[PDB]
Amino acid sequence: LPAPSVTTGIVDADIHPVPQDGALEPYLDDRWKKHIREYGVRTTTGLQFISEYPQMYGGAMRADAWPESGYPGSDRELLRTQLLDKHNIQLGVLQCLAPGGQTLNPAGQALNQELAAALCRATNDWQLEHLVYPDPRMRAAIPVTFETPDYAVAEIERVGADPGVVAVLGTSKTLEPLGSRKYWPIYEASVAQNLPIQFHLSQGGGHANTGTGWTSYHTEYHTGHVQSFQSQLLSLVLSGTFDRFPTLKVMFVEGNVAHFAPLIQRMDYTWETLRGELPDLQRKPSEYIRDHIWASTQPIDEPEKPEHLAELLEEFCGDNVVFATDYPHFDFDDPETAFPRSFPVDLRDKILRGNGMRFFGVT
Amino acid sequence: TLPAPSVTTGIVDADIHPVPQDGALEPYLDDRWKKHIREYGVRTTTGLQFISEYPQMYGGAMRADAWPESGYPGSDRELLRTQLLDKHNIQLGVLQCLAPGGQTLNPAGQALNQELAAALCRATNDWQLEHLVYPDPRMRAAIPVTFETPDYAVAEIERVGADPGVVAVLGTSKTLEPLGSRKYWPIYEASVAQNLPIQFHLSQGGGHANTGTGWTSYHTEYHTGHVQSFQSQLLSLVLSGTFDRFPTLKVMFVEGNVAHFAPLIQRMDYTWETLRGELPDLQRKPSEYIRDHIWASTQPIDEPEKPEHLAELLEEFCGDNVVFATDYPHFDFDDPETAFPRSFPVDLRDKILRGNGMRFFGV
Amino acid sequence: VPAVVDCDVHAVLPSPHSLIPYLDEYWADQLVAQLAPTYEPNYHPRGSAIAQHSDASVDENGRAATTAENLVKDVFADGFTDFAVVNCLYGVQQIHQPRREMAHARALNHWIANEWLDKDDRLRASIVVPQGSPRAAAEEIDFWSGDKRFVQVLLLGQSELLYGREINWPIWEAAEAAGLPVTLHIGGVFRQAPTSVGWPASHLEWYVGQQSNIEAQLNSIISEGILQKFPKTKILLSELGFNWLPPFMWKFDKLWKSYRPDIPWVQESPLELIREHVRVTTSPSDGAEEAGRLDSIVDRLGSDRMLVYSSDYPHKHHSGPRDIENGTHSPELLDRIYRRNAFDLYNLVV
Amino acid sequence: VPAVVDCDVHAVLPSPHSLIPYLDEYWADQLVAQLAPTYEPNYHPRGSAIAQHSDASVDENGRAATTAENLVKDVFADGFTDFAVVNCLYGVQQIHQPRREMAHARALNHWIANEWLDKDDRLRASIVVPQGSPRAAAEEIDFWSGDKRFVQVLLLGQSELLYGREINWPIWEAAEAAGLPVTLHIGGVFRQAPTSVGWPASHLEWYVGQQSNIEAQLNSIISEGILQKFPKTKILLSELGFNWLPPFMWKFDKLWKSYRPDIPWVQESPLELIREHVRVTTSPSDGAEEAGRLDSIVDRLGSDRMLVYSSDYPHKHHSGPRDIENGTHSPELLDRIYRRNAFDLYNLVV
Ligand SMILES: [Fe+3]
Ligand SMILES: [Fe+3]
Ligand SMILES: [Fe+3]
Ligand SMILES: [Fe+3]
Ligand SMILES: [Fe+3]
Ligand SMILES: [Fe+3]
Ligand SMILES: [Mg+2]
Repeated sequence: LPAPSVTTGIVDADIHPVPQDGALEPYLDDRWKKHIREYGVRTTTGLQFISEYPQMYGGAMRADAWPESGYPGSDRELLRTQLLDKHNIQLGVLQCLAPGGQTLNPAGQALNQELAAALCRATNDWQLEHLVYPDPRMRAAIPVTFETPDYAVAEIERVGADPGVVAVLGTSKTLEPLGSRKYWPIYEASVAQNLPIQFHLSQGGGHANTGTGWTSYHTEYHTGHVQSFQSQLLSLVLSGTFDRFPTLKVMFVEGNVAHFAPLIQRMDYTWETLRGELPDLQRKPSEYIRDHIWASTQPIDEPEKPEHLAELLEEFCGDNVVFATDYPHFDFDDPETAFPRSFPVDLRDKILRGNGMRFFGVT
Repeated sequence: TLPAPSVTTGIVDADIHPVPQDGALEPYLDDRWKKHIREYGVRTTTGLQFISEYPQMYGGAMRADAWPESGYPGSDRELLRTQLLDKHNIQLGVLQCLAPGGQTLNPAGQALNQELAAALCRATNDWQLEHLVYPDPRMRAAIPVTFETPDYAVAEIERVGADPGVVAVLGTSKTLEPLGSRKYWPIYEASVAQNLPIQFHLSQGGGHANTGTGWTSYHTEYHTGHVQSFQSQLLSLVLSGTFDRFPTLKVMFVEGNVAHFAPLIQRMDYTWETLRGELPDLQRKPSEYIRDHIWASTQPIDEPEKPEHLAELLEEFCGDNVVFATDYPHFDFDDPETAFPRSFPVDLRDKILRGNGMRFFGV
Repeated sequence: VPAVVDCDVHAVLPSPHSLIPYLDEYWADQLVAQLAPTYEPNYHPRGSAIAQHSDASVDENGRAATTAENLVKDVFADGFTDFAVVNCLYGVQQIHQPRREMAHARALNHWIANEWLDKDDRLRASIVVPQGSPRAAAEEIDFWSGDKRFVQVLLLGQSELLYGREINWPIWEAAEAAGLPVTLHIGGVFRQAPTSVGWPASHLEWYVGQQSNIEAQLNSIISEGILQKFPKTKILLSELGFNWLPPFMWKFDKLWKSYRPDIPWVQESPLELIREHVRVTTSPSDGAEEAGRLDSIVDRLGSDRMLVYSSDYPHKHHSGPRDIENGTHSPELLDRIYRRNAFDLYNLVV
Repeated sequence: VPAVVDCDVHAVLPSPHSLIPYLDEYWADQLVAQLAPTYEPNYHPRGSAIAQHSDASVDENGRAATTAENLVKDVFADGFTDFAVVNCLYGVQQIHQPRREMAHARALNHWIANEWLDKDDRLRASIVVPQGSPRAAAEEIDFWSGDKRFVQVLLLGQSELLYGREINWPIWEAAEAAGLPVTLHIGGVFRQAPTSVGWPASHLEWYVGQQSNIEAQLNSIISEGILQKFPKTKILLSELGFNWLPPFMWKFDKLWKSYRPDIPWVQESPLELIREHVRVTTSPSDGAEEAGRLDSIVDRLGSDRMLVYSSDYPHKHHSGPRDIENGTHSPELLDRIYRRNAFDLYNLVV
């Protein structure tokens, strides 16, 4: 399969396909089809079928993205006409959120981690055969079990060299922060395969959805997702993880962008006084951003003053900002309308093209 | 050179708590860690600089009679020789060092900085062999390792674990994931390679609340509640199939009481009869694992209202897998001369004092 | 004569739509536009062995206990039982949105009242409360306290904060003012890991190990002073086992003696307190159904007053609701478990 | 003329023995029999570079800010400051025993009253409250509402449950009743992981990351309707930065426009709500002291009313108390920061 190529089209780093009902079973051991029939997919909830914050309005989906049967993002043809053709996307990164039907929770977050790995492998054989290979404008970010690094490595070693795989997919929430040594075997296998890592928006993880209690209302819930990415950025950087894997690239998918810029700026300011606690950190904390930390744009930050968007993105790092549609979720972003009318064209072109090509290794 | 431990007339004591005198560890610590601890202390899962989340109540929960002229109880090697090792004819007293300083419960292995923690453990193991075991080989060490960083734990088992001064690996009752999780398997593996059983001692911390439904308020809650961690760990160690993977692994639950295990296992068996189909990889009935894999020390002895029930409940657990301990020098110290109820059968008391501990430590 | 009360049987919510006739239009509209996510708990996975015995009547989807006629058919078929205490475990307590939790618990109780209590006068029920908001919980118990068919307050075994926390005092106060025992039933709000050492990887492990949480709860309720501040409290432990109680009781008691000044208001031994205020249902029996074992565990509890009969209908457990008779040679004791211990709770006469 | 108020300085408790004059015979005796364990917290570890300035006045053990004498000499040495709001962070909130928590908090405020506020009328202070029990927390506010030398309520950045949950409304009610602002200060009760993704392994990573929790607390306070139930409420964010606010305001604002019918008591934008009700201390400035960047963050905030001056004595930050003047070219903005904005909170004059 040919290496991806981006010329006059664009990069979309966050697309959510769902398998049709029963679509993963060709790739499932009989033990796990049986387990799911009798047990479902237990996770860090007390709930049989839904996550602990179920989606508020119509499943958080675009009203116009529902195929003639099934869930949105479950129609292969609808995804190529309505998203890939419609916007000339020449690199679309699939981020399979769920096996669909039974559950929308991420496959890697099943409490049974052998089942988790089963579901991740099934998602990976599926998306590669059912979308990537029939339409290689699509490439897969492969979901793996970050909470069992053994199994994550096995799966990166199995698929990770595939030309239809562009990234490794974990979640924004985890049992321990992402710079912890627990996850280093995964970073090592990723690096070994020359694969960047994408962490997407998620519930679960094992701890509450904020560092100080579970949220009540939907604004708290949905705004609250940025907090997890703020904690993971600081962990990943301040752990020295990027001293250990100096070629590792990490992208934060759907955690917004602008908040990272005063996070980093607070990280450096504090570090100026307290760096002695961390005498082996080889660089100033913000010096890791350009080589290691990227962010998807959706949902676009909407400052009260439109000119603050460009400013804040530059303060994060203007090279490390990558367009994403989040097709087909409700707060979907369109490449023509997402950026404010005063937005510098040069920033905008490279958010659409050059920045994703770099992060994903397209040259 | 030390002779292999020998138990004849004397008795096994599975829980002795020495503490290093102030500065006793410094000839074994890098200066880096010496300076780190001077500034930051030994940071763990509290917002407290010096004390754990539940500081002990009356007299520091230490025996009012075991204090030396200056220093904390258990820091005077001569006092420990006369007051414990001589006074009760202990021929194998297993050291469980749970502090670097002059406190009751501040485990090195639970420092959030896991390089500091591995260093603190390495120092405790050099100290205790040098200062206690080799000068009086009636003591042998349970070596604290960092259970939450397997790589460092294994390296320490490899470094010092074959020393004849060492008879077990030392962990805590409280962990970030249940002890049957795959995270810990690399430690079980290196321990089986060093022919070492594992001891898990009562602890705070671990990363969750001290119950599975909220933090406790009063000391009756805190102290009785320690039992609940051990119940949760037994179930995980059994049902995960850890002992299917490690057929020769032996673990002892230290200071988590004994009786309560028996109805627990009775409940586990009863439930498994119905629900066993969720765990089809398990090779044995869950209660069958007890006899070969799960031991328990006795302090603080259970005290039923009708004292014939103790022996009844110890047998229902496993009469062969209960091991004596004093918990010198804590306040609820058990005197072997008085701990056992009057109707207690001598066969059971004597294998508790000798043969069961001898078989768990391979003496 | 005190009546044979099955102290724990289950009503299962068919789907969230069954709630619509009992919710305001704001919540009724809001439910349909969310596409009606179901808060069906995972405590008894609907496709697993424990969900229902093969003899239980089922519905069009193969589920048991979704209608009163199916439950009543099964529970009373043989004439042994006089009353049955119906607990609905639908996961309203896992609704994080506190107003929706109040509204959905309100609609659930209304549902029990109209589609169960009104349909067979042999049925009683627990009050489901929005335990994320303890003063809404207190108000909910008060609302239903006038309907005497509602005979206890339901709380889950695992709560957000321990039930003896002063934050939770309103619930114990409302239940007492209503003359209602409180039951803790297996289940949880899962707002932390369900054990002190993290998340159990299987349902089997979770279900076995919830007993550890009930020890936490009992020690909290008692130590915090619930039984002195609300001294008419009655605690029923529903479907949590019971063989674990004696060892816990002995350790709580010995440690009470150690820590007297810490809890000066607790002046009676926790053994006497637990024997007076705590009752336990017998399904599952967790092995006490075996020869001599019921006599044994009652000897270890030190009270014949604590166990109350239940079938846990429609759930499947290793031994049956009447198999407890194999573990005792004493008809007196069986008379206590079958009728007279539950009279302390509900005063139901046949 | 509104006074130059230093809105965040610290008194550091020498040991728990300093509370014995202010404890009842029961608690004093118990504290000594416990070998007086210290709840000195780890938010500013005593030997780390943030604890105190090299040239701070110190005591016989080399610790800064353990006597009003030492603190006064330093903070007021140069005549610039008119008043200093003292915050004692001694960790009574991490005392799990609820009645010891109440006793030691009240004792700490006595120590602040008798050994700080009585030694210099330029000192004001926050009320330390036992936030493990919001009713007893409410009552500690009430207990000090009559000493207007106490000018605000101290709450930790990380709590047990979010501050907008009904469980915590007694704290907000009692503060509005007292006319007292509520301040969140950096620190926590540590009854869960301090991030939604687990335990930060360094103090550095913990200190930086706690901004995220304030986002959570602000949304909780606003989403649950604290600002409509208690519409005189004023919140001070003490020592938590502020440069993070605008990106948070913008997303809260965006999503409120989507989710208003879920929280319909919120008819004003969270942008405007935050601008009017939330203030923030300037130490640390987290880089807004850099050229032009104070003008920038003010613009991003959409208000020059929010920032209030503090030195965070005796903590050493990367930039100093008045280096904030290098971030702006506006003497009028510096007038608001130095005196006028804090008049909103304390109404103190020269
Ligand atoms: Fe997305
Ligand atoms: Fe999305
Ligand atoms: Fe011990
Ligand atoms: Fe002990
Ligand atoms: Fe039940
Ligand atoms: Fe401060
Ligand atoms: Mg098998």
